[PDB]
Amino acid sequence: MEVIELNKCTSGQSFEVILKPPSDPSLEEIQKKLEAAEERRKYQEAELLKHLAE
Amino acid sequence: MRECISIHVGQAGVQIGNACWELYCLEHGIQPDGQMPSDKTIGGGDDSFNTFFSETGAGKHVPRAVFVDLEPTVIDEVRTGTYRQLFHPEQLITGKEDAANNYARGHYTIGKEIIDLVLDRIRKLADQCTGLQGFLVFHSFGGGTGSGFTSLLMERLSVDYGKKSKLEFSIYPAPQVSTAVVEPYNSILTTHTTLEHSDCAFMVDNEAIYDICRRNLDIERPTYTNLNRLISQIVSSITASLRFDGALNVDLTEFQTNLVPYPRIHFPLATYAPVISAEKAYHEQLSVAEITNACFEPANQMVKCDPRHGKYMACCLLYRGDVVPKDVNAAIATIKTKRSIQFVDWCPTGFKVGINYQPPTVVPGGDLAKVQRAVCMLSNTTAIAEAWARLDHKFDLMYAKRAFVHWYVGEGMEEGEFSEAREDMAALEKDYEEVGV
Amino acid sequence: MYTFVVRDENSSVYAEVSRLLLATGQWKRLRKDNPRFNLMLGERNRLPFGRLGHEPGLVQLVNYYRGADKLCRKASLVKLIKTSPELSESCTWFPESYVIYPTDEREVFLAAYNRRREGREGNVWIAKILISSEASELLDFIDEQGQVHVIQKYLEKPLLLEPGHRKFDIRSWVLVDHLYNIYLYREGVLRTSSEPYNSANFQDKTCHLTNHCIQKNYGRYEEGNEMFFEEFNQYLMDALNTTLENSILLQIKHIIRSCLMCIEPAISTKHLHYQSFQLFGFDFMVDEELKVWLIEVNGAPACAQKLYAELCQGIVDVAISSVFPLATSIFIKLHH
Amino acid sequence: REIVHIQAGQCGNQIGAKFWEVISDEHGIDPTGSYHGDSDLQLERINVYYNEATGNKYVPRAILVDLEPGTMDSVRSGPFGQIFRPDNFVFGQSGAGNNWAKGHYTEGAELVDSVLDVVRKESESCDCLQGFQLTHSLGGGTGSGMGTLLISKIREEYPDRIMNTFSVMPSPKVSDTVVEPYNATLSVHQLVENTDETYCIDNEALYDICFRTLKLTTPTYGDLNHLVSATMSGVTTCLRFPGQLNADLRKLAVNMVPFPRLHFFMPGFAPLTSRGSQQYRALTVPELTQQMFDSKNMMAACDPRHGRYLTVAAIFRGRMSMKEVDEQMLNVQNKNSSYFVEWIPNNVKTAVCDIPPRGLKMSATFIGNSTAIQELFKRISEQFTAMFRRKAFLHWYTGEGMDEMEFTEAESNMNDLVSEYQQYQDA
Ligand SMILES: Nc1nc2c(ncn2[C@@H]2O[C@H](COP(=O)(O)OP(=O)(O)OP(=O)(O)O)[C@@H](O)[C@H]2O)c(=O)[nH]1
Ligand SMILES: Nc1ncnc2c1ncn2[C@@H]1O[C@H](COP(=O)(O)OP(=O)(O)CP(=O)(O)O)[C@@H](O)[C@H]1O
Ligand SMILES: Nc1nc2c(ncn2[C@@H]2O[C@H](COP(=O)(O)OP(=O)(O)O)[C@@H](O)[C@H]2O)c(=O)[nH]1
Ligand SMILES: [Ca+2]
Ligand SMILES: [Mg+2]
Ligand SMILES: [Mg+2]
Ligand SMILES: [Mg+2]
Repeated sequence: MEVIELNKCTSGQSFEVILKPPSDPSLEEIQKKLEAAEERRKYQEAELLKHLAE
Repeated sequence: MRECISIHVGQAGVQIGNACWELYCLEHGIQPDGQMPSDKTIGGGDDSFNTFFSETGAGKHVPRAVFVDLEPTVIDEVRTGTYRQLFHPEQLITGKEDAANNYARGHYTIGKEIIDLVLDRIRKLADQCTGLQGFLVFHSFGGGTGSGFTSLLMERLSVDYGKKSKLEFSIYPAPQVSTAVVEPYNSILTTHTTLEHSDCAFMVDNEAIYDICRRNLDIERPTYTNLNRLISQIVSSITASLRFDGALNVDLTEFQTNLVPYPRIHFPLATYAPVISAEKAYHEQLSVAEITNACFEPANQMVKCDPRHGKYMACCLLYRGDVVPKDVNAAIATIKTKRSIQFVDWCPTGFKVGINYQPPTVVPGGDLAKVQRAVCMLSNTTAIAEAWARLDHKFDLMYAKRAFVHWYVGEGMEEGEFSEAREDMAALEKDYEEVGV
Repeated sequence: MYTFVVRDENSSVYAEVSRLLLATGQWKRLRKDNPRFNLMLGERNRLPFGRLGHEPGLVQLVNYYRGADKLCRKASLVKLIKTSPELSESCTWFPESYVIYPTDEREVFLAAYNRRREGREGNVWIAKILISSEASELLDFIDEQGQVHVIQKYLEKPLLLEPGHRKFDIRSWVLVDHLYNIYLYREGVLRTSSEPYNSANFQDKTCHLTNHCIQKNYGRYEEGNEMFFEEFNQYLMDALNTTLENSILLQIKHIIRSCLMCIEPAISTKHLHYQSFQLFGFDFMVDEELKVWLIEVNGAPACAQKLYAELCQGIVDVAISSVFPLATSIFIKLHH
Repeated sequence: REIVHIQAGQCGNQIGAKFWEVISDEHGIDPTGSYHGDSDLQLERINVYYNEATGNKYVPRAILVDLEPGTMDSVRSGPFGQIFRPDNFVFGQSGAGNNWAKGHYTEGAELVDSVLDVVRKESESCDCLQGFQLTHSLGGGTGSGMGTLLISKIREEYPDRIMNTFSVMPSPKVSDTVVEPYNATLSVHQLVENTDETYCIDNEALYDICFRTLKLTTPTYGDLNHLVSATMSGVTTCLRFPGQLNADLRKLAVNMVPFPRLHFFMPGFAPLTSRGSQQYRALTVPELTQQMFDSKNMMAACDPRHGRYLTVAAIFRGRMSMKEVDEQMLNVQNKNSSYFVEWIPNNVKTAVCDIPPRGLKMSATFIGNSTAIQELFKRISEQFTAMFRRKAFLHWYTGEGMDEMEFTEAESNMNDLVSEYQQYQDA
């Protein structure tokens, strides 16, 4: 019913119609998580090469 | 004027990006070589289209966009594509081997090797900006790169651009064109890690796009090209307010303001109409009332769900073509008495409307017919949570047996991150329910 | 070969349906967590409607309408009728009722309650259980149990069956298929009282409440305190010179259709990716002037032992086999 | 993404040569190494298996291995014998006498370093090596013993690469010696630990198919290898031609292997055909789908109804209705959903390739990870135990330095593998 904030221009127009009223981690922490995960990969690869060495 | 940078990650992101930037060019009258005859401010300017294009002294208009994929196959087709001259090399970043449908491999292993390079290539674009608003990120949920590398990028952007807004365009996994069984894992994982770093995210379920193409375009077995040309039309409707003169959604911050009252619940549902086949010999053009009414048909939504059994927090109507406010208000009044539209008590029951007189552009040779008026509705309804429910159920079935988990643990990810991600999703589903019932 | 799943074991109605389906040799039952089903006989609580209709290559159907609980919950039925224009707020076939919360429209109820007092009208009401003529006798009871109840005007002048001078209520079974056709089962049942109706003392609730549960003078006049339509019709003809159709059933058909058409746009699965049907149990009440009143709607009704075979077979024919065809009718179509 | 191919022993080289023969024809490569095809689809991913040489000549990235020169001399004089890089012929003179120990510990240990020098030379030419595929039998000495030795040493030097194998299982119906169950059990132990993907090619199944279905009264190894080469072509189609699904060895592994040890696949194929016997009638898509799933078409003598599918990869080849394919693929799953584990949603994936194989207008190749595969290992274990309980024929092995304990461990690990497969069949 109530049309408001009507704005017009050559390209078009915009408006709002109401029907009814109402009723971060740091750079440090990121690299640490990425490098910690890289070590877990290194440990796993080492255990394998150890196993293969046996 | 404030600039926007578009980031395209993984196959899905890149190929959707190509569809969109192709469409953008046709809408602004930019040619494949980057020349824009209508632009009379040679070598620069601060027009509304400059939000997405920078300019060179030679009069070339280049996308403020970076393409990134951990495998060269897809971006190589950009480098040699019809719009090869549009972009320049440092915008197109490729690795050697991909993430193999593995989030952990995309985030931790291979992601660590290329994150610094990508940020540097992004920083170069940001340096050419007088007022950077933020970023539009295109990616899949299911891919290893789209999921894994994206979340890492979004984390760093929040550090390197803390004040800037970040919007997502995300492809939700659909078995009909899926390429991996573990895509539910990747989806939950990338959502959990990206959630606090995203201000607004537009989800597109490939299932919905697939069936629209089959049902309305009479394409028996849609290709990615079919899906993407349809998606770009939606994306174009959403971003048109950033690239054209107007007073609705003029910057990124306004997307959050108008569509996202609660930060975590930042996944608006998109509904688009009309989708008409080009090969359709005889077509009766649809009215403002008919296309507006179609916005409340589930068969036209980007995510199949039932908004009748949820609550609205916000609702925007974005028209393109022959449309005036009078016909819209008449349409809304009629629809309101016929359909079930419940807003949350702490929100006004209303609609923000935007009209652009330019009717939607269609790619020559495409599947879409030209129309005299089209509309895209952006509604923040709790009903979209049905998609989180489907996804988490599949996640629970596989994780109960720890199936495929060893692929992730073998890349340096802890098993605990699976359950941390899943509990974050459990909280998200509960949020939607508190608000919605 | 169609497939289905069972997620409500306590359902006597659909226990019989799953039986019949298997006995066709064209339906195969799967495990409860198998997603590759055609038909879902779902649970009563938190039925995952959101996971339906997302299986490529499968037409899916469920035996419940999402959103139909607004009709089948007492607090909701009152709110629905009062707020819906199609049922106004001056709806003539629903007893005056109010939504009351433990410590809402309590003040509004008193603006009705005391209105009767000063106006010298009947003042017996019912809490949903406590039949009383004093308000605070009721308001004290609802706050004592725990959660929300409904206060409703008690029909002090019910139709009374002779022999016995007894009270009764009518149960009608209604099936709504996927096309939102409204089918009324031709066989209904009168769940009667056996101890004569006592107008003065309300607290002994054996003659006031006609639930098949409570009264088990049982089996005196009727086998099971259940009078079917052929007998009730014959009684109406002999004792009142009218029929069941004219005096009662027209009102029943009218009330059923009005209720379900009010909520059609909110629950219809016409253009949905999955489909719904559902069996309802409408409970009606007849006063001495042969005026039918709606009491409630049951979303998960049980049937009567005689009628299980016929009704359950009926469900397969028009609700299931209509969607999934295989290699005179017992329903009345309430047209619209 | 280059793949390095290795073929070891008599069987390994005989199917390996047949494999290069078949796919060379599909990629339009003649025995000279010259391309003579009419479609560009043929060359788009030909780098996966072929190295590019002078005069635009294509040379297989293949390494031929044996402890005797007999079979490899037959390869070099065979049809496509000249296409292979002569330096990649690495052979001893002593043979392995169908003895795992000789291949793994003595005779083969003497030769293995020479082989790894060639592997290394090939690997450094690769822009991005994705991994290795080995062809061999498990019933002999070289392919079984030295092949698994090679695998172990390749994993040591390339621990982040995918190891894939085509492993021919022994069968009494097609048997060279009594000690094949010994050789096979020792090999399976190695494979469980050191490969990501193993195609179980059962000589029992290959025999039965030839006899029961193809009506070949007395099948030869040549007949058996018709089926193997047809299967090998199909399971590598997604790697050799452009596509989005299972295009590299790692993505296949991630989609097919929910648990690291359970990576032994049942290959299937349709239509089944004998050599020379010309087929005139092209199968409909429903027919291809039904047959490729039937036990009679499985290359591993296991009843898939005795187990459950963890994962499935299917590849249809030829000109056909991709809509009909998806319909039929969905029908199989929806009609027999019990034989697919419910705790891996959407575990069946399908690819389609326009190029059919030679002689057929269309075909379907099946790759199943079923728990029913345990029947294969149980069968080997029973034959193993029958002899081992009496320590029969063990002197052939103790004579090369092996101890009885090593047999006991191998036996125990294969029985563990069996029980693991059984664990998920009742989940
Ligand atoms: N709509 C649409 N979806 C796509 C497209 N390409 C891939 N997808 C979807 O994305 C998911 C797979 O993610 P991809 O983007 O292909 O993989 P990626 O991002 O490259 O990650 P990796 O390949 O594992 O390194 C699947 O669900 C696909 O259906 C596309 O062009 N359009
Ligand atoms: N307003 C009213 N006036 C007179 N009698 C009433 C009444 N409301 C209910 N009754 C009587 O009380 C009984 C209570 O049944 P209600 O349907 O209210 O609860 P229920 O849901 O536990 C029984 P069912 O589900 O089997 O119908 C009715 O069958 C009817 O006989
Ligand atoms: N399918 C097939 N199997 C073979 C062939 N040659 C040998 N075998 C099988 O492999 C086992 C013998 O191993 P073999 O390859 O001859 O031993 P190796 O030369 O020392 O590696 C037995 O189980 C045979 O049935 C062949 O050409 N084709
Ligand atoms: Ca300019
Ligand atoms: Mg990719
Ligand atoms: Mg009840
Ligand atoms: Mg031999």
